[PDB]
Amino acid sequence: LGFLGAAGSTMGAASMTLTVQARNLLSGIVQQQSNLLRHLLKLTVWGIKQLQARVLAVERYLRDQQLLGIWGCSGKLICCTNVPWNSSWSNRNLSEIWDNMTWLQWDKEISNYTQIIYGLLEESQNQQEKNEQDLLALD
Amino acid sequence: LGFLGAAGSTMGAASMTLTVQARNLLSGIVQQQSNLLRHLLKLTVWGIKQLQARVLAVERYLRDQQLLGIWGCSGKLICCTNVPWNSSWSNRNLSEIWDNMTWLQWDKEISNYTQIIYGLLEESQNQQEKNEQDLLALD
Amino acid sequence: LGFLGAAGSTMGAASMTLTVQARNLLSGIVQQQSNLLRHLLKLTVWGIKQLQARVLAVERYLRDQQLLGIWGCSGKLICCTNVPWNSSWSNRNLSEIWDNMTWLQWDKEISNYTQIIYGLLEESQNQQEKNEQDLLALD
Amino acid sequence: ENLWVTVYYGVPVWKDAETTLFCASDAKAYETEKHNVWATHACVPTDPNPQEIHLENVTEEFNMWKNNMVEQMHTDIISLWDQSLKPCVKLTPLCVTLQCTNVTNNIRGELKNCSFNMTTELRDKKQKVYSLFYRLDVVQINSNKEYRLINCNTSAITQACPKVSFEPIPIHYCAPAGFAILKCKDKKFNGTGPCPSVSTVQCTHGIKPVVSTQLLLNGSLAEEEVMIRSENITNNAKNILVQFNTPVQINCTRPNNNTRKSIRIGPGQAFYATGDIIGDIRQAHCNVSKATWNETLGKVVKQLRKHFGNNTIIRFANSSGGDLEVTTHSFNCGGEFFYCNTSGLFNSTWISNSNDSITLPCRIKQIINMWQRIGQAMYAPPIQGVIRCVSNITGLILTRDGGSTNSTTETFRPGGGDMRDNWRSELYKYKVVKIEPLGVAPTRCKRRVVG
Amino acid sequence: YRLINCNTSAITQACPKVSFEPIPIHYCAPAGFAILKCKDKKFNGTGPCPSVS
Ligand SMILES: *[C@@H]1O[C@H](CO)[C@@H](O[C@@H]2O[C@H](CO)[C@@H](O[C@@H]3O[C@H](CO[C@H]4O[C@H](CO[C@H]5O[C@H](CO)[C@@H](O)[C@H](O)[C@@H]5O)[C@@H](O)[C@H](O[C@H]5O[C@H](CO)[C@@H](O)[C@H](O)[C@@H]5O)[C@@H]4O)[C@@H](O)[C@H](O[C@H]4O[C@H](CO)[C@@H](O)[C@H](O)[C@@H]4O)[C@@H]3O)[C@H](O)[C@H]2NC(C)=O)[C@H](O)[C@H]1NC(C)=O
Ligand SMILES: *[C@@H]1O[C@H](CO)[C@@H](O[C@@H]2O[C@H](CO)[C@@H](O[C@@H]3O[C@H](CO[C@H]4O[C@H](CO[C@H]5O[C@H](CO)[C@@H](O)[C@H](O)[C@@H]5O)[C@@H](O)[C@H](O[C@H]5O[C@H](CO)[C@@H](O)[C@H](O)[C@@H]5O)[C@@H]4O)[C@@H](O)[C@H](O[C@H]4O[C@H](CO)[C@@H](O)[C@H](O)[C@@H]4O)[C@@H]3O)[C@H](O)[C@H]2NC(C)=O)[C@H](O)[C@H]1NC(C)=O
Ligand SMILES: *[C@@H]1O[C@H](CO)[C@@H](O[C@@H]2O[C@H](CO)[C@@H](O[C@@H]3O[C@H](CO[C@H]4O[C@H](CO[C@H]5O[C@H](CO)[C@@H](O)[C@H](O)[C@@H]5O)[C@@H](O)[C@H](O[C@H]5O[C@H](CO[C@H]6O[C@H](CO)[C@@H](O)[C@H](O)[C@@H]6O)[C@@H](O)[C@H](O)[C@@H]5O)[C@@H]4O)[C@@H](O)[C@H](O)[C@@H]3O)[C@H](O)[C@H]2NC(C)=O)[C@H](O)[C@H]1NC(C)=O
Ligand SMILES: *[C@@H]1O[C@H](CO)[C@@H](O[C@@H]2O[C@H](CO)[C@@H](O[C@@H]3O[C@H](CO[C@H]4O[C@H](CO)[C@@H](O)[C@H](O)[C@@H]4O)[C@@H](O)[C@H](O[C@H]4O[C@H](CO)[C@@H](O)[C@H](O)[C@@H]4O)[C@@H]3O)[C@H](O)[C@H]2NC(C)=O)[C@H](O)[C@H]1NC(C)=O
Ligand SMILES: *[C@@H]1O[C@H](CO)[C@@H](O[C@@H]2O[C@H](CO)[C@@H](O[C@@H]3O[C@H](CO[C@H]4O[C@H](CO[C@H]5O[C@H](CO)[C@@H](O)[C@H](O)[C@@H]5O)[C@@H](O)[C@H](O)[C@@H]4O)[C@@H](O)[C@H](O)[C@@H]3O)[C@H](O)[C@H]2NC(C)=O)[C@H](O)[C@H]1NC(C)=O
Ligand SMILES: *[C@@H]1O[C@H](CO)[C@@H](O[C@@H]2O[C@H](CO)[C@@H](O[C@@H]3O[C@H](CO)[C@@H](O)[C@H](O[C@H]4O[C@H](CO)[C@@H](O)[C@H](O)[C@@H]4O)[C@@H]3O)[C@H](O)[C@H]2NC(C)=O)[C@H](O)[C@H]1NC(C)=O
Ligand SMILES: *[C@@H]1O[C@H](CO)[C@@H](O[C@@H]2O[C@H](CO)[C@@H](O[C@@H]3O[C@H](CO[C@H]4O[C@H](CO)[C@@H](O)[C@H](O)[C@@H]4O)[C@@H](O)[C@H](O)[C@@H]3O)[C@H](O)[C@H]2NC(C)=O)[C@H](O)[C@H]1NC(C)=O
Ligand SMILES: *[C@@H]1O[C@H](CO)[C@@H](O[C@@H]2O[C@H](CO)[C@@H](O[C@@H]3O[C@H](CO[C@H]4O[C@H](CO)[C@@H](O)[C@H](O)[C@@H]4O)[C@@H](O)[C@H](O)[C@@H]3O)[C@H](O)[C@H]2NC(C)=O)[C@H](O)[C@H]1NC(C)=O
Ligand SMILES: *[C@@H]1O[C@H](CO)[C@@H](O[C@@H]2O[C@H](CO)[C@@H](O[C@@H]3O[C@H](CO)[C@@H](O)[C@H](O)[C@@H]3O)[C@H](O)[C@H]2NC(C)=O)[C@H](O)[C@H]1NC(C)=O
Ligand SMILES: *[C@@H]1O[C@H](CO)[C@@H](O)[C@H](O)[C@H]1NC(C)=O
Ligand SMILES: *[C@@H]1O[C@H](CO)[C@@H](O)[C@H](O)[C@H]1NC(C)=O
Ligand SMILES: *[C@@H]1O[C@H](CO)[C@@H](O)[C@H](O)[C@H]1NC(C)=O
Ligand SMILES: *[C@@H]1O[C@H](CO)[C@@H](O)[C@H](O)[C@H]1NC(C)=O
Ligand SMILES: *[C@@H]1O[C@H](CO)[C@@H](O)[C@H](O)[C@H]1NC(C)=O
Repeated sequence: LGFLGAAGSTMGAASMTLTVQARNLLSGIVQQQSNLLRHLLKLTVWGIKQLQARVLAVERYLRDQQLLGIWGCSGKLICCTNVPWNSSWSNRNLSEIWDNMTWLQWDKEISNYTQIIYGLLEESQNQQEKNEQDLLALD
Repeated sequence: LGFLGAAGSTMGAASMTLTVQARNLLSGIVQQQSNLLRHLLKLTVWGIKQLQARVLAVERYLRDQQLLGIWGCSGKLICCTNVPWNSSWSNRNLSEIWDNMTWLQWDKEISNYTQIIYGLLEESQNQQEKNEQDLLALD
Repeated sequence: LGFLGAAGSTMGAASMTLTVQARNLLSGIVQQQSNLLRHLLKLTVWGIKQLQARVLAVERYLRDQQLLGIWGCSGKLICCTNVPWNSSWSNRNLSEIWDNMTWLQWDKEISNYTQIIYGLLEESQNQQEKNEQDLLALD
Repeated sequence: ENLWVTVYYGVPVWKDAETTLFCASDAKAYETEKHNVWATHACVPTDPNPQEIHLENVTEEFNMWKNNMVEQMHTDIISLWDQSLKPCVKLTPLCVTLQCTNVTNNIRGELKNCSFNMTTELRDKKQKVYSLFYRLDVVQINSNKEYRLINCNTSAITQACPKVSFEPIPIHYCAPAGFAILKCKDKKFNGTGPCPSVSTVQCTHGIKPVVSTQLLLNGSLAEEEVMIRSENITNNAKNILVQFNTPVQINCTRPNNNTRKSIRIGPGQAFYATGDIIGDIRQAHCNVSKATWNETLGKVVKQLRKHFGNNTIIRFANSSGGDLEVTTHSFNCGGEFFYCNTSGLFNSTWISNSNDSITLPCRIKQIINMWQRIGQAMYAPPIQGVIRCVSNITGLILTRDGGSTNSTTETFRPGGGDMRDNWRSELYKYKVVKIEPLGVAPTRCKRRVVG
Repeated sequence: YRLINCNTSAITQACPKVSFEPIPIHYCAPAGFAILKCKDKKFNGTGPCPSVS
C-alpha cells in the first residue's frame, strides 16, 4: 500500500485499494497552514508560488469532482453506469484487461476517444435517468 | 443546443437539456492552465485580474454547490423535495407555467420570496428527513 | 437558535439543529463581493489579507468536504456507518453521553484516537461496501 | 450492544487558533475628502446589521495579553502607514547647513527663522528661501548659529502627502469562513479568566486606531467602575491598562496661524514649509475639567486599593526617566503632532478614605518616525489655518515604583512605552476560534446491509 | 530654454526596445459569467437587441 503503491500492479489491485490515491489528492502536510507563527512583507517570491499552487490544487480537484456530480456518482468512489460498452473501443475480453494491463497502460489505450466516452456518460446516467422520474415520480 | 442554447425557449426545453449550462460552469478553456511555457516578474496587472477571477470562479461554484449538499441533492442534477408548494407564491397552474414563461421570466417572478423558499427547503428535506432515521434506523 | 446557538446545550440539541452551523461555513456577508464599485492599485495590504482569507475559506471547507465524499456521506448531513463502536474509546453508555456531555466536551474526549476512527471509517463504509457490488452488481 | 459510529457535519466545536482577518467599514470619507491613511481608497463594506448571539451555558477562557488579534493589529498599522508614505515626495535635498536666528525677543523664542540653500526645478540652478522650524527638530553643529535637521544624522526623510487624513476612523476586524470571534460580555473581567457570558459575533465593534501615548482616546468603556488589567499584578515591571466607566473630555488647540509656503525642489515635488506666522505667538494647550478629573483619578485608587496592599499610601508622580517624546502624551491632531506635559495631571495624592479647568502645555514636532521605527522618518507638513481637537480620554497606562522590597508605600507614574497596548485597551474581550464541523458519535444505527 | 515638463511633473524615458503598436487584446469572462453580443446591425444608441449571442 501507500500513495500510488499499486501504480505498477495489475488493474485488479488498484481496484482493491484506490482510496490512498483519492485521499492524498486535495490536502497536504506540505501546505502546513502557511504562516511563520512561532521585516514585515509577505510579497516574497515564495508566497506567490505557494498561493498559485494552492489554487490549482482545488482548481484541479473541483474540475474533476464536478465531473463526478454530473454523472450521479458524487457520493461514492466507484459507481456503475447505464452506458453500454462499445466494441470499437477495445476488442479485448473481460478477464483479459483487468489482469494484464495495469491502468498506466490503460489510460494510453483510451486517451484517443476518452472525451467521447465522457460525453455519452452525462447522457445515459443523468440526462435520461434523472429525467425518468417524470413518469415514476408520481402517477 | 449549446451553452444557454435554450435560454429563450420554454421552461420545458431547459428542463430537457440543462447539463450544457451546468457543465461549462466551473472550468474553462479560457483559463487554459496559465503559464507562458513554450523579464521574470509575474506581478503584472494581468496576473492579478486572472487569479482574482479564478477565485470567484470556484467561490461562486462552491457557494451554490454547498446549497445542493444541505438539501440532499448533491449527487444529482434534479431532485424532488418534500416541501409543499404554497399558493401565495404563484396562482398559475401546472401546464400554465412550464409552457408559457421560460425561466428568464420565472426568476423575476419568485425573486421576492426566493430566499424564503430556500429557508423552508433545508428543513423538510434534510432537517427532518435525515433525522427520521431515529425511529427507522434501528428498532 | 443561531450560529452555534446550541454550542453550550446538550449533544441532543445540537443533533436537532446543526444546519445553522453548516450553512454559515463557506460563504459570508463579510466577503460581500469585494470591489469598491459605486489611485488605481489594489496591491494594498487589505487585498492581501482578504484573498488569503478567501482561499483558506474554501481550502478548509473542501478539506472537510472531501472527507464526507470518501465515506459515502457526501449527499447528506448525517449518515450512519457500518463501523462497530469499540469499547476502548469510551466506557459510557447510550443515554449517558448524549444527555450529559455537549460536543464541546466530547471533542476533547476523542481527540486522542480521533484520527484512528477516521482511518477505519474509509474502510468499512466505502472500501468494502462500494466493492460489495462485485457479487451483487450482476450475477 | 452493536453500537455503531455515526457522523455529524456542522458540530458546534472550536479550538483556539488565529487566522488572517480583514477590514470592514461603511460610507466614511467618500467624495468630499478621501485618501484616509488607514481605510485606503476602499475597504470591504460592513454589513448594516451586526450579528451577536449570546452563547448559552458556555464558559470559554479568554486571554488578552496572549491574544494575537492585538499583534495582527500592530503589524497591520505599520505596514499600512508605510504604504501611505512610499509614493510621495522624498526630502533628501533638505540636508544642508542651516543658518537660523531667533524671532522677536525684541532686545518667547522657541522657533527659528531658517535660511538655507536648496535645489530648484532646474537641476543646474539653486535657490535660497526661508522657512520656520520648531525647536528640537533642529540642532547646532559646532557669532552666527548653524543648524541641521535632527534626522539627517540618522535615517532618511520623506514628506507626508499633502491631502491625507490622519484621523482615526472605525476599522472592524472580522473572521474568515469557518472562523468566529468570541466576545467577553462579562462586565467585570479581572485580567483574563473563564468568561461566563460569551458571544460569537462575526465582526468586532468599531475600533479606532487612536495613536496615543500614556493616555488613550476614543476607546471603549465597560459599565462597571473603572477596570484594571495587568498581565501580572505585583510584577512591578509589567505595565497597567486602565478602562474608565465615564470618559473625560479634553480639548486641544494650536493658536498659531501658519501660512503655507510651497517651494519646489525639482519637478512635481513641492516642499510645504511653515510660512510666516500671523498673530502673537501662543503656546499650544490642553484643557481638562479639573472637577471631572479629580473623581476619575479617585475611582482608580479605590479599585487599585483591593489590588495593592489594601489600605495604604498610593501616590502619583510625573513620568519618571525616559525620552521626551515617550514620557509625554503624544498624539496626532489634524495633521500636526502634539506632545503635552503630563506632569500636571499625575501630582496629587489622596489616601485614607465659570468652572476651574486644568491646562497642559504642549510642544509640536514636524519630524517623526513612530513605533520606535529607525527605518525611515517622515515630515508632517504644517496644517494651514486653525487647529482644534476635542476627543474623549478613555484609557490610561501606568508603570513601576522601582523595586521597593515590601515596605511602606506604592507609586504609579505614566509610561506609554509601547503602542500595541493601546489596542489591547480595545481588544481585551475578543478572541478568534477555529470551527471544526466534523464530529463522530456512536448510536445504535447502521445503514443498509449491502450496497 | 527649458523643458516644458520640468516646470510641472517629473520625467522618465520610454524604454528603448518597447513596441507601442496596438495588437488585438481579447476580453473574456470568468466561470459562471458570460458576455452578450449585440448581433443587431442597426442598433440606435442602446435598446432591446433581438439578436443576442
Ligand atoms: C476622537 O474623536 C474626535 C471626534 O471625532 C476627533 O475629533 C475630530 O477630528 C477631526 C479631524 O481628525 C475633525 O475633522 C476636521 O474638521 C475640520 C474643521 O471643520 C469642522 O467643523 C465644521 C463646522 O461646520 C459647521 O459650521 C460651518 C460654519 O462655521 C458650516 O458651514 C457647516 O455647515 C456646519 O454648520 C464642519 O463643517 C467640518 O466638516 C464637514 O463640513 C465641511 C463643510 O461644512 C466639509 O468641508 C467637511 O469635509 C465636512 O463634511 C468639520 O467638522 C476640517 O477642516 C478638517 O478637514 C477638512 O477641511 C479641510 C479645510 O481645508 C480640508 O482641507 C480637508 O480636505 C477636509 O475637507 C476635518 O474635517 C473633527 O471636526 C473633530 N471632531 C468632531 C467635531 O467631529 C478626534 O480627533 C479623535 N481623537 C484623536 C486621536 O485625535
Ligand atoms: C493600424 O494597423 C496598421 C496595420 O497593422 C498599423 O500599421 C503597422 O504598424 C507597425 C508598427 O506599429 C508596422 O510594423 C513595423 O514595421 C517596421 C518596418 O518594416 C516593415 O516592413 C518590412 C518589409 O519587409 C518586406 O520587404 C523586405 C525588404 O524591403 C524583405 O526583407 C522582407 O522579407 C519583406 O518582403 C517587414 O519585413 C517588417 O516586419 C517583419 O519582417 C522583418 C524582416 O523582414 C522583421 O525584422 C520584423 O520583425 C517582422 O518580422 C515590417 O512589416 C519595422 O521596422 C518595425 O519594427 C521592427 O524593425 C525594427 C527596425 O530596427 C526593429 O528595431 C524592431 O525590433 C522590430 O523588429 C515594425 O515591425 C507595420 O508595418 C504597419 N503596417 C503593416 C504593413 O502591417 C497601424 O500602426 C495601426 N494603427 C495605429 C494605431 O498606428
Ligand atoms: C524670516 O526671515 C526672512 C528673511 O528673508 C524675513 O523676510 C524678510 O523680512 C524683512 C523685514 O525687514 C524684509 O526686509 C524688507 O525689505 C523690503 C525691500 O527692500 C526695499 O526697501 C529697503 C529699505 O531699507 C530698509 O531698512 C532701512 C534701515 O533703516 C529702513 O529704514 C527701511 O524702512 C527698510 O526697512 C531698501 O534698502 C531696498 O533698496 C532699494 O530701494 C530703496 C527704496 O527706498 C527705501 O530706502 C530709502 C533710503 O535709501 C528710504 O528713505 C525709503 O523710505 C525706503 O525705505 C532705495 O532707497 C535703495 O537705494 C534701493 O534702490 C528696497 O527698496 C523693505 O521694503 C522693507 O521695509 C523691509 O526692509 C525682507 O525683504 C524679507 N525677506 C525677503 C524674502 O526679502 C521674514 O520676515 C522672517 N520671518 C517673519 C517673522 O516673517
Ligand atoms: C465622548 O462620549 C460622549 C458620551 O458618550 C459622546 O457623546 C455621545 O456620542 C455618541 C457617539 O458619538 C452618541 O452615541 C450614540 O448616538 C446614537 C445615534 O442614534 C442612531 O443612529 C446612529 C447612526 O446610524 C447609529 O450609529 C446608532 O446606533 C443609532 O441607531 C444613539 O442612538 C445611541 O444611543 C443608544 O443606542 C446605541 C445602539 O447600539 C447604543 O450603542 C448606545 O449605547 C445607546 O444605548 C448613542 O447615544 C451619543 O448620542 C452622544 N451622547 C451621549 C450622552 O452618549 C461623545 O461623542 C464622545 N466623543 C468621542 C469622540 O468619543
Ligand atoms: C548659498 O550658496 C552660497 C554660494 O554657494 C553660499 O555661499 C555664500 O553666499 C553669500 C551670498 O548669499 C556670500 O556673501 C556675499 O559675498 C558677496 C561678494 O563676495 C565676494 O567678496 C567678498 C568680500 O566682500 C567684498 O567685496 C564685495 C563685492 O560685492 C563688497 O560688496 C564688499 O563690501 C567687500 O568689499 C568675499 O568674502 C567673497 O569670498 C567674494 O570674493 C558680497 O558682495 C555680499 O555682500 C555677501 O557678503 C558668501 O561669501 C558665500 N560664501 C560663504 C563664505 O558663505 C551660502 O553659504 C549658501 N547658503 C547660505 C548659508 O547662505
Ligand atoms: C503639585 O501640586 C501642588 C498643589 O497641590 C503644587 O504646589 C503648589 O505649587 C504652586 C505653583 O508652584 C504654588 O503656587 C505659587 O505660590 C507662590 C507662593 O508660595 C506664589 O508666589 C506663586 O505665584 C507666582 O506664580 C504664579 C503661577 O505659578 C503666578 O500666577 C503668580 O502671579 C506669581 O508669579 C504661586 O502662586 C503653590 O503655593 C503650591 N502650593 C499649594 C498648596 O498650592 C506643586 O507645585 C505641584 N507639583 C508639581 C511638580 O506638579
Ligand atoms: C483574576 O482573578 C483570578 C481568579 O481568582 C485570579 O486567578 C487566581 O490566581 C492565583 C494566583 O495566580 C491562583 O492561585 C493562588 O495561589 C495562592 C498562593 O498559594 C500558595 O501560598 C499560599 C500563601 O501565600 C498558601 O496558603 C497556599 O497553600 C500555597 O502554598 C493562594 O494563596 C490562592 O488561594 C490561590 O490558590 C488562583 O488559583 C487563581 N484562581 C483561579 C483558579 O482562577 C487572577 O490572579 C486574577 N488576576 C488576573 C490578572 O487575572
Ligand atoms: C433609439 O430608438 C429608441 C426607440 O424608439 C428611442 O427610445 C425612445 O425614446 C423616447 C424619448 O426618450 C421615448 O419616449 C418618447 O417621448 C416623446 C415625448 O412625449 C411627450 O411629448 C410629446 C410631444 O413632444 C407628447 O405628444 C406626448 O404625449 C408626451 O407628452 C414622445 O413624443 C414619443 O412618442 C415617445 O413616447 C420612447 O418611449 C423610447 N422608445 C422606446 C420605448 O424604446 C431612443 O430615444 C433612440 N435613441 C437612442 C440614443 O437610444
Ligand atoms: C472643550 O471646549 C468646549 C468648547 O468648545 C467646552 O465646552 C463647553 O463646556 C461648558 C462647560 O460649562 C458647557 O457649558 C454648559 O453646557 C451645558 C450642556 O452640557 C449647557 O446646558 C449649559 O447651558 C452650558 O452651555 C458648554 O455647553 C460646552 N460646549 C459644548 C457645546 O460642548 C468644554 O468645557 C471644553 N473642555 C473642558 C476641559 O472643559
Ligand atoms: C461504436 O460507436 C461508433 C461511433 O458511433 C460506431 O462507429 C461503431 O459502429 C459503434 N460500435 C458498436 C456497434 O458499438
Ligand atoms: C403561504 O405562506 C404564507 C406565509 O406563512 C401564509 O401567509 C400563506 O397563508 C400560506 N398559504 C398557503 C395556505 O399555503
Ligand atoms: C479496540 O481496538 C483496540 C486497537 O485495535 C484493541 O486494542 C481493543 O482490544 C479493541 N476493543 C474492542 C474489543 O473493541
Ligand atoms: C519629574 O520628577 C523628577 C524627579 O523624580 C524631576 O527631576 C523632574 O524635574 C520632574 N519633571 C519632569 C516632567 O521630568
Ligand atoms: C461646574 O461644574 C459642575 C459639575 O459638572 C456643574 O454642575 C456646574 O453647572 C458647573 N458650573 C456652573 C456654576 O454652572
